[PDB]
Amino acid sequence: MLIVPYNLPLPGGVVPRMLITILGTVKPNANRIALDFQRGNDVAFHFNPRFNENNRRVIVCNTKLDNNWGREERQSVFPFESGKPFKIQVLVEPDHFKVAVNDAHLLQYNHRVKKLNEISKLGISGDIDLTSASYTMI
Repeated sequence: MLIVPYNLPLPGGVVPRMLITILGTVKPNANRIALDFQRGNDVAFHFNPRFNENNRRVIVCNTKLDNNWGREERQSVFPFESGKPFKIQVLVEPDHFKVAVNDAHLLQYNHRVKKLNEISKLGISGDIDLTSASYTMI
């Protein structure tokens, strides 16, 4: 269905009540997935499942400003599985991005980049077969 890396334009940026839905399948022996919500060259929200970081599975979230990564945010819960279909839902809330995988809440990421309506691209990359990527307002 879609070629990765995939660019989803976010016209006029993001805003509370915007829900982004990504459907795909993790490839066999995947190493990484990444969602990059971009404000120009900056990455407002990087969401990065790592399947083998020192033989552990962890999701790393961060922000990139002026080509410099900030302080990462990690939590322990890893709902992805190599070879299996997934759904990622990213709901923009007034103070954070809220992420659910396979209909279960995963994490929140507080807004570091304040100019939400300039976060105008979502890049989708890594070791997936990407089926679809879209948004709606709830």
